[PDB]
Amino acid sequence: EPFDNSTYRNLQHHEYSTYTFLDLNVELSKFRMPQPSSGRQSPRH
Amino acid sequence: GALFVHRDTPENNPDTPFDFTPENYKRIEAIVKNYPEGHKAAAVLPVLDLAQRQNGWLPISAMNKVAEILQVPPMRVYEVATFYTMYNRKPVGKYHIQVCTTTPCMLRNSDSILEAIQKKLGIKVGETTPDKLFTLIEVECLGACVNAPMVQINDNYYEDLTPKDIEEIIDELKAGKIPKPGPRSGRFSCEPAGGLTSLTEPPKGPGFGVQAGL
Amino acid sequence: PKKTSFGSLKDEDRIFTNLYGRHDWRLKGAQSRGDWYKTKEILLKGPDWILGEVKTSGLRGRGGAGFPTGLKWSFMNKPSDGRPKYLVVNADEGEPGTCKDREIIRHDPHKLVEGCLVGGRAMGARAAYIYIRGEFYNEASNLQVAIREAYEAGLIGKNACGSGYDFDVFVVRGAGAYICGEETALIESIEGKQGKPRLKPPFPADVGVFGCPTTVANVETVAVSPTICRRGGAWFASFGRERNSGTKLFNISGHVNHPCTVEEEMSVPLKELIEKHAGGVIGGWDNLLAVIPGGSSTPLIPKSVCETVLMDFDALVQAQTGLGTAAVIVMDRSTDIVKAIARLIEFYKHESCGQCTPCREGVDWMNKVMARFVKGDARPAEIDSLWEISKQIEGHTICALGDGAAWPVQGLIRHFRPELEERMQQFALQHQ
Amino acid sequence: SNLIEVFVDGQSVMVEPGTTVLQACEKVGMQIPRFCYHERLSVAGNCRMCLVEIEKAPKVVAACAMPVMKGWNILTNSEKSKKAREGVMEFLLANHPLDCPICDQGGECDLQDQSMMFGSDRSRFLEGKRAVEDKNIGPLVKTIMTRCIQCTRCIRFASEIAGVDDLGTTGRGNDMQVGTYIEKMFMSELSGNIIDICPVGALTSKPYAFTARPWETRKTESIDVMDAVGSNIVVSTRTGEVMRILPRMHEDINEEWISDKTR
Amino acid sequence: SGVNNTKKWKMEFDTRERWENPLMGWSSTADPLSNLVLTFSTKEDAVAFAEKNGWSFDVEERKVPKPKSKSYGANFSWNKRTRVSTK
Ligand SMILES: Cc1cc2nc3c(=O)[nH]c(=O)nc-3n(C[C@H](O)[C@H](O)[C@H](O)COP(=O)(O)O)c2cc1C
Ligand code: SF4
Ligand code: SF4
Ligand code: SF4
Ligand code: FES
Ligand SMILES: [K+]
Repeated sequence: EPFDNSTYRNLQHHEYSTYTFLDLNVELSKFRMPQPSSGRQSPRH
Repeated sequence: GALFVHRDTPENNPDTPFDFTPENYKRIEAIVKNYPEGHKAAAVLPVLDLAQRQNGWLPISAMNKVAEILQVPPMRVYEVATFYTMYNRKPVGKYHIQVCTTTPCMLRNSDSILEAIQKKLGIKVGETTPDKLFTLIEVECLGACVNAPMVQINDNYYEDLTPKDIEEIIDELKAGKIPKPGPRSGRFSCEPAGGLTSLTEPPKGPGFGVQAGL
Repeated sequence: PKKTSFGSLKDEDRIFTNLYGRHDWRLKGAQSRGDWYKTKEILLKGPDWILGEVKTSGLRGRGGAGFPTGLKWSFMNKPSDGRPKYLVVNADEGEPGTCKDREIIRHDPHKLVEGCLVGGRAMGARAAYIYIRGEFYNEASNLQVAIREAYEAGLIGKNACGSGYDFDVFVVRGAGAYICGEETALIESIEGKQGKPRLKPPFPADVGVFGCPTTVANVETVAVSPTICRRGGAWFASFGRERNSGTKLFNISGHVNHPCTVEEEMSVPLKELIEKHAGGVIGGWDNLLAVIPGGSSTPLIPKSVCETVLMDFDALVQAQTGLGTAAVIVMDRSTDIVKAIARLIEFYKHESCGQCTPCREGVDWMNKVMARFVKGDARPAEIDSLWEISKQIEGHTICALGDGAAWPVQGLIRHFRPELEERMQQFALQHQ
Repeated sequence: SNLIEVFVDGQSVMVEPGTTVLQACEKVGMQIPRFCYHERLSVAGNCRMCLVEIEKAPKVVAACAMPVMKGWNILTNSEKSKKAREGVMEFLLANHPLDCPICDQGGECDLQDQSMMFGSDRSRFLEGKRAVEDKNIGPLVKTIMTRCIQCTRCIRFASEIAGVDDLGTTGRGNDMQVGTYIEKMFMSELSGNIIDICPVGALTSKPYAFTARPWETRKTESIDVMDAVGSNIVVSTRTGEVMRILPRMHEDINEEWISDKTR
Repeated sequence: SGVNNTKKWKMEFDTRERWENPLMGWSSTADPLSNLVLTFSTKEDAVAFAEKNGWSFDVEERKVPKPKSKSYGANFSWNKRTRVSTK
């Protein structure tokens, strides 16, 4: 809680699953703005 | 490994079964929603990173399958897999040992840990263990290249490592339990062995500068 | 009017007050150390307001660039052509010994996103495709949970910080490439292709990811930009020498008693850099044969030169080196300098996209000719040839990887040449 | 009108806005040494042989990807540019296998001709060389991938003109193998032109392989008849028989490419 | 890719019989005007050479290349097909 210059305070690093990146990606869908309308469905389109 | 021309293997073939979990399709949808529509070819990088979490490596059945779902030509994802280093196209062990021997690590004798791990495991650099559990190979530096010479297991790293406790890194890994990920030495975050030479006073809070309206 | 004592950086001088992950990396400790205080007001004042602040500051490119940040950002502040303006963060950190990118993300990831948010107001960035190296899966997660706290608090996202700004920052993990650390290579690394550097000139100013304006800024420059908007250009410019000012993560390592990453003032003498913050160099200065002060792309310099050279960009230039990323590492006398960079030069070969001919054929050829150098199977002329082709690839590669690989070997030749000529007849006498 | 004025080693030349140096010095009759740029094929700027230094410019500029502006008097024959051409070439030359007597490009090789004009006279390479596994992508073109210069001219021609993606460049580092990874075959109806595109003997005609040498062929001009396009062709004959059908230049009808059937 | 052969004109003739000789395979020929290509600066002097010795001509205009307007930035686009994904 204090400055405690002899601490790491990153135990959450140890508590990270193998799917962690994509798991936060899945739950990051609510507060999203609209990806810009490039027009063509694909760069090839 | 060390190959850039595909040989159709009996087990790693285009016919190799390879699919995604119901939550995994959500992860891909979460992957593609970050990048704009009509430019979904950018999503090829993290989905390929996602690809080897399922099988354990990059099967060639995955590369063309992920090409068809991402509506990209097969050769484009073919290049993404072969270029990046951790994108391994050959099956690898459960513990992908990533020993660091880049100059800053070798200066602090990163050879000692490599020899120590070589002696116990018997298998040489690159090849898998006889139980295919660990895979020792020399690569470039992890990107954290300041502590004592460091190693990286799949997605779980270790730095501030000595030839004595590299023995103590694989022992419990062989047993199954996970060792402590991070600096083995007294560096909780990065602090020098002589304590900490900065950040003595408590950090300040808000209300500083406030130039005009700020 | 002049702070000649530009060493022993003070605690307030440390922009990242949670640099060692002391209080809390996440939102809970972010407000404790001063994050998210009047960020909206910084955005509300105006894009030119922070443009003036960075101009009166003049942040040198800490990612081995040296370009003042005020002009680089101002090249982009204009009414949008139509292509969505984006912000790009380069957190590859493939440089040997460089750790500045990591000491920001895992110990105050909000500090980086402060610089993206306050910068993005100047840039006009409605989004930021911030990138993180593939070897930092642990640390992309830490800023992903941190990005959530700011996303749901209104600070970033929908009308970011309560002022009209649909600014959303997106994180992309890498998959391993030191060449990806360049802006022109990371830009199509994000775009979903082989991470090769882009030819010039187009610019990030007009094109970029999917052909969009993209401000690539080093995390250290990004995350220091808060303090220069919260205090002003007087704070940044007061520390450090002319042009070279502010504070940078000096990553002391190599043959040092206590190798660590410390925020440190620049224009600092090398001796007290390793003495105060690390207890000295192993074996003292006499054992110290040379130092790589700036990083890989910064040539090493001899003991007769180190003494108290100041790590300000101008002073490294006269020292025939650069600031790089202040990833300072030391080799003792026991360490063979020919062997010391032997892994360094082959590291460059292992990390090269290989598109342009000078780099693809250069470092590997340099690797083989130096392999017989460290072994000694060469003639005295061979060092001169190594000189010639090193300058040959200099300024002839599409990107700065070749030039970044040129400086280490280039510096060694003109600095420890007699030692290079020493090892070869040592080979000749016994392998005769 | 909007056109801007530059010079090329003296003489003033009028140029279009956005003009590159390659299409700037050709107006006076200069071919900057190139190995990765084709006129009707997208810019690459990878071979680095187009490099030319101008006065008042400390660093040499990639000519094929350099938008010229006012007051750019390109110093074509400047010594630094001459040094740049020499070093870049010998860097291509380094890992090239010594197959000139056994490569069909001998006598019509871009690497050979350039190395005789903008080239040195002896090698400083004292190390081992590099070798690549040969591929096989159809019984109509021979792929000696060891002789490749990684100009990426093949991958662009396939992706932009042929409309296929069976070609790519795999690897990281010096290796940078160019091929298909998984074995495949060039199914393009315009696949034959990739033989003409490759500047080296990496891609060569299988039927013609070791049947004649360029300096004995009495070229003649005719047209395609397989297609109604009437593609302009160059018929290479020797001592009273036809060896190869080469595509002529006509731009608006066939450019410089012909169908695989007529090749 | 070199061009330094398209800069001049010639006086090429048409082909005649190329028959295989009875022996090892010489392509014996009976027309002397076979390997007599000329080299000319322009085309008006080319024809001027043609009728002085009374040879029927068949001229052809030089195929000067069409303009080669290219843009490196065009390879990296937003909604333009010229967005290139291969280098
Ligand atoms: C080989 C190479 C690697 C680089 N790696 C990094 C890196 O890891 N992080 C970074 O911030 N900049 C890196 N850079 C610098 C970038 O290319 C770019 O100049 C910089 O990020 C721009 O922002 P800055 O001016 O704030 O440094 C690298 C450059 C080169 C040539
Ligand atoms: S120097 Fe050239 S070949 Fe090497 S990584 Fe950079 S762009 Fe690629
Ligand atoms: S491609 Fe050219 S240089 Fe290479 S072997 Fe053939 S003729 Fe010789
Ligand atoms: S195979 Fe030929 S066209 Fe393709 S990259 Fe190599 S030299 Fe260029
Ligand atoms: S043509 Fe300019 S680099 Fe290949
Ligand atoms: K060819």
